[PDB]
Amino acid sequence: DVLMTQIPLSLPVSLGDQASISCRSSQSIVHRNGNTYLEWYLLKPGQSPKLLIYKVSNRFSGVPDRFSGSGSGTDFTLKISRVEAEDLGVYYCFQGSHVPYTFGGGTKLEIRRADAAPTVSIFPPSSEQLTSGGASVVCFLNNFYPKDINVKWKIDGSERQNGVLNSWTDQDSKDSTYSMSSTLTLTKDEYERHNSYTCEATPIVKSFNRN
Amino acid sequence: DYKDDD
Amino acid sequence: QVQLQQSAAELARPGASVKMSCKASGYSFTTYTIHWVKQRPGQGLEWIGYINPSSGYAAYNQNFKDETTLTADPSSSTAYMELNSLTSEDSAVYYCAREKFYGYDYWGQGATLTVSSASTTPPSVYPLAPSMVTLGCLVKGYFPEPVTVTWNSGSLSSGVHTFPAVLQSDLYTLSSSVTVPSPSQTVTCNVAHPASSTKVDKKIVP
Ligand SMILES: [Cl-]
Ligand SMILES: [Cl-]
Ligand SMILES: [Cl-]
Repeated sequence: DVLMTQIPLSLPVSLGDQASISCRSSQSIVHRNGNTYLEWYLLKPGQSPKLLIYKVSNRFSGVPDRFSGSGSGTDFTLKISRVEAEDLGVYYCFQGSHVPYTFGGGTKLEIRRADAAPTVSIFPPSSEQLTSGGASVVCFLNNFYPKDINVKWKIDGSERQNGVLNSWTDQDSKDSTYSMSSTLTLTKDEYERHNSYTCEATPIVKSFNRN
Repeated sequence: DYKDDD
Repeated sequence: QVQLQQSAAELARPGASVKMSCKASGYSFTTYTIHWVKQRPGQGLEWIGYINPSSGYAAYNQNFKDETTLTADPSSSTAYMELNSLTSEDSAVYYCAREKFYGYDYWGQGATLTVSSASTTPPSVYPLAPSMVTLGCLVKGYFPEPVTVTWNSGSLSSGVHTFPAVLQSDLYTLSSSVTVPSPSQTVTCNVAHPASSTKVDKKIVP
């Protein structure tokens, strides 16, 4: 099979700068008809893949002129000038010349921007959940930068590690921030026996008292 | 293949 | 307008078969091929095969040929992919896309296939009630993926974060948060669970 290898794996870019992604085929991808069926796709968060470039260098209708494709032989390049926040996502090259058709492994473009502190919110278990016998304590850390953030739980002042699951969004294409949920799931039995619940973002702190 | 007609 | 509309997410048992559909509208169906692409976390995108409705010919990736049959019904402008001998390796999002010499210009919306012996379980939706106010939406205990969350039937789109689900004890859970400015201007999360054909609305009260 034709192996399609992309460089780099991760492409952080500051807004307004240029960027390029390389795609190298393991053999020539010229069809016997003389065409080179090399395409570039962008997979944006929550969307189906979008065509950018076909036949090496032909922009698809609606794609801005900031995107351009070039190459021959076995090395193909996608260039983006004046990167915008809407350009984040996973870029794939693809060859449609020789069956089986093959995709590159993907390059994740991310926006590098200034640091931003999270907006932190905490929520006790709802009455509806508690009636059924479960107790989810939920904490949102919204619109922060960079992606790496530590969340810490305290239950009446003592650190709490069991029953915490964390989940991050993809990068926001409006403000280039990230958000995360942290969820402490207890039994109602366990929830009922403690008063103070804290989530700390690192230190931005939000807590409540009930049980 | 179908691309022969391109 | 050109559109590729896939069948809904679905659950299949190990060892069974499943038939996934792609209804093409907005063009002369026989004049474009339909290809199928598999998306599985950590595995990028894989090409499965294509069918050319004009000729009837389907091409297959050798890695998929023994588990895959592609068909197309010109009369209904629908392409199908049947997967046999299912295993958990087949759990993925599957797309269809059309192609005739200019790349995959239009795609279906994708369909999540889960291969499991587990039953379908609809979500329980709980309120997360409190210049700017953050409200939310805990969507607990559903199977299989996905759920979709909107706010105010999609009329409220700005300031939303719907987090990826986490799997625990064979069930999924996720939360959605919304932020609005502090009259009769209410806030309702709308949760759809296509694999169980269930929709729930939860109006957030203080
Ligand atoms: Cl053909
Ligand atoms: Cl299996
Ligand atoms: Cl095309």
